Amino acid sequence: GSDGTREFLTFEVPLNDSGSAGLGVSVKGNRSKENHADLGIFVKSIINGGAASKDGRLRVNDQLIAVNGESLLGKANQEAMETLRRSMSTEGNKRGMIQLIVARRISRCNE
Amino acid sequence: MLAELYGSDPQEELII
Repeated sequence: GSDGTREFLTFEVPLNDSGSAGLGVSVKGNRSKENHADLGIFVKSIINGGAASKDGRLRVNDQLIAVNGESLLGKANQEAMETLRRSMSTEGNKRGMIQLIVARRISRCNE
Repeated sequence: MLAELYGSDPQEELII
């Protein structure tokens, strides 16, 4: 029974091609204007010149779940950004490689 | 060229 399920893919990005950007992804958060609640953080543009792009090969409009093991699935967009900024850098250069858990919604409208 | 989406949002983007 698999139709409209969402899968979590984990990309591990070493801080090698880092400096060009951190990972080289652009993310943004959106809010449901109807639900008056955040939809979470989604990828908007991949920077083709960053380790996450090179190694991970992630996509646009994917939904960011967790970063370096720390999850943002549950906290608001502005909260999430703080968690990201802090963990992507502070724990990123700490681990040496940064772990990104992103979610893929099985739907045809996906890029 | 104007009026894209609908809402007072500057699109909160974060680049990693």
